[PDB]
Amino acid sequence: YKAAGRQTSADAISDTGVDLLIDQEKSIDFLVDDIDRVQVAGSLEAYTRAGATAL
Amino acid sequence: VAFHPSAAAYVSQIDTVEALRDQDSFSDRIRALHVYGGKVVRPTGVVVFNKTGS
Repeated sequence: YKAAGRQTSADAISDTGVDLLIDQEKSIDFLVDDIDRVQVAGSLEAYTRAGATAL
Repeated sequence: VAFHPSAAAYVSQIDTVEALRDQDSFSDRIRALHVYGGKVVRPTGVVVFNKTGS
């Protein structure tokens, strides 16, 4: 203020900005065959848990 | 064919029927699956007359 004589004037205020884009669309999609569900040695539920773990 | 029942074997493993809607029309869809197998476990226990008959 002292170097500017003793003068002042109002500057315009402003913003900065960033955009959070909700732009990631990811999917899991698979078949459990009715024949294989009978013919395998045990449960196949583990593929649903593995699909959820991949996402 | 002349045989003894013990000479040949059959397995029905799956036999199911299912009801759906058609994706491409206003229709019901009925579908059924049958899974099976069989073997002449003792070939000399089965005798065939006219074997090439077709």
